[PDB]
Amino acid sequence: EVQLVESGGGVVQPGRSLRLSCSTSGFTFSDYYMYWVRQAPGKGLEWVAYMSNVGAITDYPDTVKGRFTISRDNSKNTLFLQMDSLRPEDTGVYFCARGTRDGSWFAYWGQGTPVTVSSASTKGPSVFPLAPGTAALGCLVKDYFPQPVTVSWNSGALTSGVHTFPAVLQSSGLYSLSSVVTVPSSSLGTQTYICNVNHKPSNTKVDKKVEP
Amino acid sequence: DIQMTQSPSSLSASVGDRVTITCRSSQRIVHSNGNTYLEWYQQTPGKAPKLLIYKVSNRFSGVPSRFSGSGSGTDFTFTISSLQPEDIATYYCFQGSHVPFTFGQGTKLQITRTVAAPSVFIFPPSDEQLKSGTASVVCLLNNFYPREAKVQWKVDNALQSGNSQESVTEQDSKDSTYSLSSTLTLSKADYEKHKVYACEVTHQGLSSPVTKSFNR
Ligand SMILES: CC(=O)N[C@@H]1[C@@H](O[C@@H]2O[C@@H](C)[C@@H](O)[C@@H](O)[C@@H]2O)[C@H](O[C@@H]2O[C@H](CO)[C@H](O)[C@H](O)[C@H]2O[C@@H]2O[C@@H](C)[C@@H](O)[C@@H](O)[C@@H]2O)[C@@H](CO)O[C@@H]1O
Repeated sequence: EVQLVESGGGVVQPGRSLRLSCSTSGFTFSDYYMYWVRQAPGKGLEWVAYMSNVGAITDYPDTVKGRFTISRDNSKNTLFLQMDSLRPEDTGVYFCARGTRDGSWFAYWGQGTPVTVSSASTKGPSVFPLAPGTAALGCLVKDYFPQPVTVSWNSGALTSGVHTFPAVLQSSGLYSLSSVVTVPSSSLGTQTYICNVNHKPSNTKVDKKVEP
Repeated sequence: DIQMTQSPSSLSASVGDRVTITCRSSQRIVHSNGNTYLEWYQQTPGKAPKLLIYKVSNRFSGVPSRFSGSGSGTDFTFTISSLQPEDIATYYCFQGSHVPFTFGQGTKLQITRTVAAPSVFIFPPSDEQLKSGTASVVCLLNNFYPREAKVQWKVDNALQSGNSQESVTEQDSKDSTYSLSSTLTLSKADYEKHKVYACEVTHQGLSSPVTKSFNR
């Protein structure tokens, strides 16, 4: 199957540079024009660039023309996006996409890589347990910057009944959120519950066991 | 550039309803090669968009038959014949006929379902957070509808205000409900000066307010 995986996203100071990569597999990379599309937090989609499969034919919207440069290494089936003189407005998730022979633009998308242009330093979250018919338990993920943070339960084995709330900004300028799950009260004491928190920007990985 | 304007900006419909979204370009969008590269995308929270329709009316591989597109010139329409719970998302039109390629602003589609009262849970601060000098008390409102809800905190029967924040999940893809979290933040000192903590919930589905609490 077609796979697109972006990487390189991070927290960068205004004016600095960042280089994004998109590794592909499952199709003949050298036969397709490739694209980059981005999405600012809470905003819509915006086409960022395109590049021919060969011949290096490119184009960008005026918002990034002169600052962003798309490139590719057909021998490695990888697409790149060099972003220079980054601005706060460039903040968002950057997607790599491929169209189809017959006329579509973004038929296949990668998962996206987050880019945050900020003057502030990255900060990892603190994680606390939310101690528990059916019972509710969870984890409080507090004081981190920037988004995103991912929370799984029992390493992905527990998904039903899980609710990870959208992060909310606190007065400190830092995000906080809670992730909860409802399970049978009869399971309390027989099954272990662990929330796996991953904050990629700060490479913070926390595993918190939640007990009654 | 070519402005793509979608109508409406958002809407709600019941499962089984026929939904129609429109997109109008500020200029004609017929590519020099004669094709009209108008596409519709679907995006659910946290995930990459998914192509549904391209070249105005062609359904992408794997896309359910309930989705379709049409139009010409500067007016196009996207239609879901029979809405299903999993269709909750933001839909976008896109034009690739003239550079710069542009997207519509997006149309948020929610599902209208029967009222459902929330299940309420309250969580006291963890022992490890307390030794940090702060206490977070959490109140969870699980699986309710509509989105509107009222949460009020009470410490030793005293009404709290200004020391809480709330968050609401995206509408569930299976049961079309919402969940809400309210977090009361106090200092270790304050928290340890009181015994009874409780959150009072008011909602359309509840005949009377529900209160959950605990004794420190
Ligand atoms: C598989 C592939 O990459 N084929 C390209 C083709 O791109 C494909 O078709 C276009 C219309 C678009 O849907 C792509 O996503 C899809 O991969 C190239 O077409 C050009 O693509 C660029 C970038 O999107 C512009 O859209 C450009 O106008 C396209 O050329 C026009 O459409 C072509 C089908 C021809 O009619 C051409 O004369 C038009 O100007 C072509 C470019 O030669 O190269 C591969 O075939």
